[PDB]
Amino acid sequence: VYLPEGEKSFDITSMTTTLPFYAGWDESLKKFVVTNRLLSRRDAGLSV
Amino acid sequence: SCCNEQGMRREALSGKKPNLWLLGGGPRLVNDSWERMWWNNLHWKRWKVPRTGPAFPQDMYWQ
Amino acid sequence: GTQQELAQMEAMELATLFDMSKPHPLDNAAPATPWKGELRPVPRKIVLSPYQYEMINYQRMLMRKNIWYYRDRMNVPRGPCPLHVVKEAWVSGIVDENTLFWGHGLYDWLPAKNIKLLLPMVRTPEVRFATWIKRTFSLKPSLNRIREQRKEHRDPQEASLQVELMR
Repeated sequence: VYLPEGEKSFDITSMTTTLPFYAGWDESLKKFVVTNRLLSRRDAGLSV
Repeated sequence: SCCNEQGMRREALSGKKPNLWLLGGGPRLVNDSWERMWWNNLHWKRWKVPRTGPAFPQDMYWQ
Repeated sequence: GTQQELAQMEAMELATLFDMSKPHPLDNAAPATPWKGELRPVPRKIVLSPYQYEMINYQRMLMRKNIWYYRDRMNVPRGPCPLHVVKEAWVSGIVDENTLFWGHGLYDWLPAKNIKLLLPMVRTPEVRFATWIKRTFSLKPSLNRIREQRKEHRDPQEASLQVELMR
């Protein structure tokens, strides 16, 4: 649209991911690690 | 939480997959609903506010 | 003659004074005295009116059953916190006056010192004495030791949060 935008970054507030952490077995690194990867909401509650 | 942390650390350092001990009990082998399968732990966790906080008002009013 | 023109010009200036997009000649102007970093003088004598007493009593009535929450450095809400849990966390040095808290009477998350009556509730004399002990004899030597042990803490840029924990 031919307007300057290099002085700023278009984001007034930074977008920060908000996900709690927990400790568990990665089974890929085979290490006990703290992460924040939860099961997807498309499968939560439907089956185990 | 402290006991689980220490136990999981000790088990991980020993070369085995750590386990988490649940307050209230383990799961029930059922095929209907997720709440029924984990009813004991959910029952324990649902009493968090009454178990800790006092019933009477915390501050003082009228004085 | 000139008075009417001056009045019209002043009215025109009043019309666009608070238009923050318009630059103004009084911006970044030279102050009457050279600028020196000052601080607001600390009050000494305070006399509360009955209006303030009753307003404080009403606010204490509204918040006597509140349950508070706070946010950590990773922007995650942390625990159901009744008053004694908040006091214990304050004593342990986990939270301070700059932590973001939420209660029943608010709409957003605010710093702890910006909530109306949250610091007077926490700061009982025992809490003050215990937090002073914890700051002076546990956290400060550990901070000194961790600064000395690891060079990743740049000496020119060092935080001073431990110094003001007592308050």
